Amino acid sequence: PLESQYQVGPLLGSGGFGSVYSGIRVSDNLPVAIKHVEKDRISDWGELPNGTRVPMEVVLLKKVSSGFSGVIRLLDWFERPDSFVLILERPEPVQDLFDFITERGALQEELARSFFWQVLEAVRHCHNCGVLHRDIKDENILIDLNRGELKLIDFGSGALLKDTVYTDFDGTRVYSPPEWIRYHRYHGRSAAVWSLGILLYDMVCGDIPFEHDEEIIRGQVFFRQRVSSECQHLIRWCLALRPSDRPTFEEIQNHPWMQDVLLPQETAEIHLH
Ligand SMILES: Cc1n[nH]c2ccc(-c3cncc(OC[C@@H](N)Cc4c[nH]c5ccccc45)c3)cc12
Repeated sequence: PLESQYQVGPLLGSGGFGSVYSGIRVSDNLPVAIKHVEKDRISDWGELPNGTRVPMEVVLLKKVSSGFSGVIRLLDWFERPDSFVLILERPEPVQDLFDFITERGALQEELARSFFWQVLEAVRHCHNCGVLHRDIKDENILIDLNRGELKLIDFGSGALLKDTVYTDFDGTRVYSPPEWIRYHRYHGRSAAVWSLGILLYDMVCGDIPFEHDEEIIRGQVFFRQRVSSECQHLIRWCLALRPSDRPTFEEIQNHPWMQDVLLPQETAEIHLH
């Protein structure tokens, strides 16, 4: 009985991911998000440890959902005749990174450093749990405005982490690496790093660097806003045309621009409150 266990609120959004409603856990008034996904619209199917056919996101969220708060938590899930229903964490107040950047324009590098660091930690946590997100972008990052903490959402395009090639991609085109565009194949970590490069650019420039496939393939980064030489270098490094020329997570976090990051709470008090 999910209809009586959660008090359904307003529809927050809908699209290829399905339909996401605002919710309240009747048990303790905990703010939740209720996600509906039709079985026909499900591309990747997964298997629970107890052996049960289920949406891949459920499998992935289970592997990542622990104490760490850089990833959104799967609280529960139900199966309906023609759909699955996911119950998720909901911060409040909240705003995603896309709306935040849209509203504020390009971010100050101190703020972008904090946000980007937190994303890196979240992505690093996912890969540790054997999970690849495959659609890292502002729109899939929630900001806990009160705590200054960022959270990864939407693992519906994700996959089990592996060391061999991926030949399928269902993330956003303009966030996809040139090797996907050219060869329809990529590797997990190097492709994630590319999208992280796209993400960082968007934070400090207020917009995406590449619009068309030809721009992605060319890999020429033009900066439309004032950005420090350190940050430009890190961005151009993440956006190296050859995957093996891109930095590891460790190299990104050891980068000179990545130093002296603010704490999430400091971030909130300075940039959010
Ligand atoms: C608002 C919220 N709180 N917790 C969660 C968890 C998961 C989602 C979520 C799940 N699946 C897909 C999602 O899509 C995010 C974007 N790709 C699309 C989007 C843009 N604006 C909204 C508003 C509400 C839902 C989705 C989107 C998010 C949202 C929330």
